[PDB]
Amino acid sequence: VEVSGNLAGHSAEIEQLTKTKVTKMEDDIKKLLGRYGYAYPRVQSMLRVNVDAGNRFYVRKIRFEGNDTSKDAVLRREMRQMEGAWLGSDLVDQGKERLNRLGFFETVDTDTQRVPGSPDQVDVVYKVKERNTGCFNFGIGYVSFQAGVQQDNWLGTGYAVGINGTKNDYQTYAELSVTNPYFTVDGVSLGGRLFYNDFQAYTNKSYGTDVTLGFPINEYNSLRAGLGYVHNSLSNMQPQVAMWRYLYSMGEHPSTSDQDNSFKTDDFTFNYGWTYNKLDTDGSRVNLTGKVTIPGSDNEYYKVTLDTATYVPIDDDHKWVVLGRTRWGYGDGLGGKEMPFYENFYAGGSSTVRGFQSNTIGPKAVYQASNYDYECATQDGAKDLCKSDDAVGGNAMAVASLEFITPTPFISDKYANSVRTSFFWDMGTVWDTNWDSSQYSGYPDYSDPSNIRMSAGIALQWMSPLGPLVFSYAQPFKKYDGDKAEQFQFNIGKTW
Amino acid sequence: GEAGAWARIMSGTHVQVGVDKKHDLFTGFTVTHTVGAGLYASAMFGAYIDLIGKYVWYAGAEAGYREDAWIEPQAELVYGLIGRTGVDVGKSFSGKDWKVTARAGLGYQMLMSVGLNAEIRDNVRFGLEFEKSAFGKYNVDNAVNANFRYCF
Amino acid sequence: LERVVYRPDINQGNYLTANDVSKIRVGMTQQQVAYALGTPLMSDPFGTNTWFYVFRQQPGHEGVTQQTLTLTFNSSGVLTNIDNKPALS
Amino acid sequence: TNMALDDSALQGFFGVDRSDRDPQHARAAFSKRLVFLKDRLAKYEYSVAEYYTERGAWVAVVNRVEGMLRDYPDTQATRDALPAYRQMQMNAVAKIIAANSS
Amino acid sequence: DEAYLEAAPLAELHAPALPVTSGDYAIP
Repeated sequence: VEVSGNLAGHSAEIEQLTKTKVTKMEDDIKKLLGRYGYAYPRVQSMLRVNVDAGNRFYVRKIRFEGNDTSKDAVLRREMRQMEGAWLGSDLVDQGKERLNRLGFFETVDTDTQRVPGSPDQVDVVYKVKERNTGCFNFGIGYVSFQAGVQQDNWLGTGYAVGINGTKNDYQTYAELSVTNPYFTVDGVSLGGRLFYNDFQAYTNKSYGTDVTLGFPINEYNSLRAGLGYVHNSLSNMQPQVAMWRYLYSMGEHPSTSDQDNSFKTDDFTFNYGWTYNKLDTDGSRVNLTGKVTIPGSDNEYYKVTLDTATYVPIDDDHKWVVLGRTRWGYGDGLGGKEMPFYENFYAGGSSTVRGFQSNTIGPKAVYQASNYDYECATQDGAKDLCKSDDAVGGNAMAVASLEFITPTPFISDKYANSVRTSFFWDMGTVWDTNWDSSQYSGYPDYSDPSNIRMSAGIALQWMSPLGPLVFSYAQPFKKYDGDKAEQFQFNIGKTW
Repeated sequence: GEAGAWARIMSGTHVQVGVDKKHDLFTGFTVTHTVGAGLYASAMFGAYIDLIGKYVWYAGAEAGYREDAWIEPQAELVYGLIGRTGVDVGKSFSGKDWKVTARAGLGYQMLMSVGLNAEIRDNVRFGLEFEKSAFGKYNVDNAVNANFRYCF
Repeated sequence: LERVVYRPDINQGNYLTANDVSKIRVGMTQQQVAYALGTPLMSDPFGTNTWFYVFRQQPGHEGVTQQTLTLTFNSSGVLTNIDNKPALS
Repeated sequence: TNMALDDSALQGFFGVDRSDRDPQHARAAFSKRLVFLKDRLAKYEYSVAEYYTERGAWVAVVNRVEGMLRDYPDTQATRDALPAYRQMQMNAVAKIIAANSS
Repeated sequence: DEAYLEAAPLAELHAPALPVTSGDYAIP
């Protein structure tokens, strides 16, 4: 191709990119040159291409229209085109996209304006419309009450604030979480929360605080970590083998079947994590988190977690894509200690293996008052060796799934842009550490991870304004220890 | 929208899921696990008829007949034979910044019920339900339920 | 801490290149210079007939490089003198 | 005068300024009624200057400051707008700073 | 409502023993 005209010092790149295709090439040339100050180059072609690069252009002022609510400083946070600098169109489109990413608006638009005082001067104009920053949810019923307030952008000032106050008889709790995404001018975020909780019959009282600092390391990934602690006093809980092992290893030796007992700690920890952000049925997200105790803590323990998902197209026409998900993690105590009961986790339900009941996966309870039920675990009912069906959670777990998404406008839909139907297969396992299979031999070994529960079936993926309706059906394939199944599961997020 | 779906939890527990569509004509159906099911539809006849029938163990159906205020006598057929026979009342209010529906009714198995459904032209929304009853097949002493929503 | 935190690129001032600055001569008029170089971004707040140009770049997570140009004009808009600071001190 | 666009129930109740919100409506409002607008607008320009001062785009700030000095000689911002750019060697400036000190 | 009542004086800065000025937004 012959290249001529008022060529820029970057004409090497014109030849490199060039050597409806001609129109596209011309637009790609204009796109290139728009990064070097040429706001309005013009290219004609016959192949011969005649490029009139034009002059270099500068932006005199950047102003916003339509924001009568939030601080001016907020919108300027995501610009890459600087005032008193040469124009680069990508620096403006990236700004628009970052604003669209944050979502602090009802509408966004952009334009480019000419300065009447000089043909080589331009302005950049952004226009926005805004919607609600968040809501206040209040409700009482015959007698319990819950209310809270949340905003993503407090009074348009840049802060995220959430207040949760729940009052009941069996349990009362509260949480306050406040974060400043811009503690410093470079976008370093800092925030934290205070909380209180409890439980009435076992009984528990707890409260604490956690403050986390985090910052970006590149365009889309970020790192966070911080410090906090929780006070947790647990009492009036039925003593059991999971609890007997946990407490006894610490020196705590409550009487057998003596439910009127207590143990409380002030546990101080360090929390951390990091996130991968591949955004888009494509893209991926990786959240790697964990926490450890500090020497000032009453208990000593560690926990590690992982939660990831990745879209992997299968067909080259994008008519078949598999979305994989993995959940994984475990923790235990330090120095001879075990993981505290209230720091232990459950697995199971429509979020884990869709064929099994909620919070069903893993080891079961093994073992004071009586009004006659569960007599073997009590002191007034019966004194015997109990083998219950009630899950106690575990110390380590892994979960995985594959979701197979195809278009279906030729089976049951016309648009396939609201609620999608997909096929999935999943698996997951939970097991204990420090399980003694020799004292309890007529019982499953609860440290064996190979007892993997798995299922497959069909799930819905809702995006519709109708709300977060979660419906799925799956059948389990494997059972090991009285596994309690539930093939059809659903709930609603009650939001959006 | 012209069509949609919902689910509800009913207890003093039954779980309902259902779907409906707006066509005055409005129709829909439910399936309720205790598994039962039922159908309903309502339309203008400013009088209306709202026909609801289901087997969920409850078995039966209700019907009635109803211009800014109304009186709507209702009765139901109960199989195997006590149900709600009575007359509902209510009134609609509106203004440039709001709409309110006031509902109430009286009947017997003594049955009394009230409620309020109100919306503001801004982010604020209100609602209230209450039922009271005596001397029939069930007795409600207190069923106060009230809430509201606000967004910034 | 600050020295390892990610930062977007900073671009300030006008573009400069030897191809244009080496072409500026005493006796050249403001209209000719403005054509050759482009519209000035800075001027004297008190109306002194002089132009200033600044080319400043600081890549993200890096240091800053800046060059300046000073143009002294007479009362007719004809350049009388010129200076340049190729780098910061 | 459409001053309704410079307030709200929430912004009013908590006693906070609206000067760093879109000022174009106040300009339309411009048409001693102008003293308030003079300062409400100058505060906007000042706040923008501060944003870029912290961010470091001080050349654009200097041009904005000259705009403020030229167009609003009698506002408080004229002192507030005086300063990031001083890291560069400038033929300073000092005469006006001293002459109008108070 | 009363904020405008501050009525701060619109005194101009004097020149030192001359900045660029304009006539826009004039007070009549």
